[PDB]
Amino acid sequence: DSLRPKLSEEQQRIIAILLDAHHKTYDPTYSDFCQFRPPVRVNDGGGSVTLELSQLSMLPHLADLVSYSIQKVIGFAKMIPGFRDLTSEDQIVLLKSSAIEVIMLRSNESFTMDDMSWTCGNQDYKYRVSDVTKAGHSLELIEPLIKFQVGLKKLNLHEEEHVLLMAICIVSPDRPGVQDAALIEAIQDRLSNTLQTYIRCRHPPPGSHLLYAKMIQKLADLRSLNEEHSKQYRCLSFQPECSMKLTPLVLEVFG
Ligand SMILES: C=C1/C(=C\C=C2/CCC[C@@]3(C)[C@H]2CC[C@@H]3[C@]2(C)C[C@@H](CC(C)(C)O)CO2)C[C@@H](O)[C@H](C)[C@@H]1O
Repeated sequence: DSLRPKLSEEQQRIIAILLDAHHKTYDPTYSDFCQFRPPVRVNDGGGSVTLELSQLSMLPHLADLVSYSIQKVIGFAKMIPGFRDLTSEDQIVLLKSSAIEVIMLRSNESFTMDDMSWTCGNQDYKYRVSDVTKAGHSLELIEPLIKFQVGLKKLNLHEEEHVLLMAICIVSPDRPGVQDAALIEAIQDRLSNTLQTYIRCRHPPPGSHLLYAKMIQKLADLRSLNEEHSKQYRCLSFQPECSMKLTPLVLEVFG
């Protein structure tokens, strides 16, 4: 019974623009990673919080990785159709509130269920839950983060759906501090309608079944991950000399 309206010329353009934006801001070879401060993995088989906080051995590298990724997300956001129609103030509120969520989403591309790691090259740039531990985070973040990565993998999103989801995540009218919620909602609705239309006319069954609702649930999951990351970052920040292991951009976004 369900009607399948064709994607409009505008919706086709929105998709092409977002794919282009992603291809310009996500290097699938991870070739810049050697420029970051090097990863260091202390011996921590026991998962000692005292040792993890004393050394924060993976923090400089992972902070550089996250900081780089925030820069890329800023570039991607600026190409979202309608984003530049927002005031600078609203653009910045949206970027700061969504950055960690878009990082977790976009990282799904390097995540692999082969061994449950983010595989970004040789051994040095293969990231596991134990690396997150070594950057001062705990199971309350790691467990739901891995569950999220696998759940998102198993949706088998088309790249079109993946880039639309990132855009929808960023252009959210319910973020604290937004001024023009109605304009943000209009931009988001244009994206959401594109996604709903795309799924209904371009995604074959049975993977298409209730797919939009599943994607919306992943956005809710990301809000929870954001809250948990924030709580843990706050405590990480209490570690003397932590700021030198971060970056000015990371300090601003999470502090
Ligand atoms: C960040 C990305 C990539 C991987 C993401 C990972 C692997 C390492 C640990 C990360 C960065 C995780 C996503 C979230 C997770 C995190 C929980 C955030 C960091 C939080 C911080 C220490 C800054 O508070 C520590 O580890 C590689 C690649 O997919 C992209 C460059 C993507 O943007």
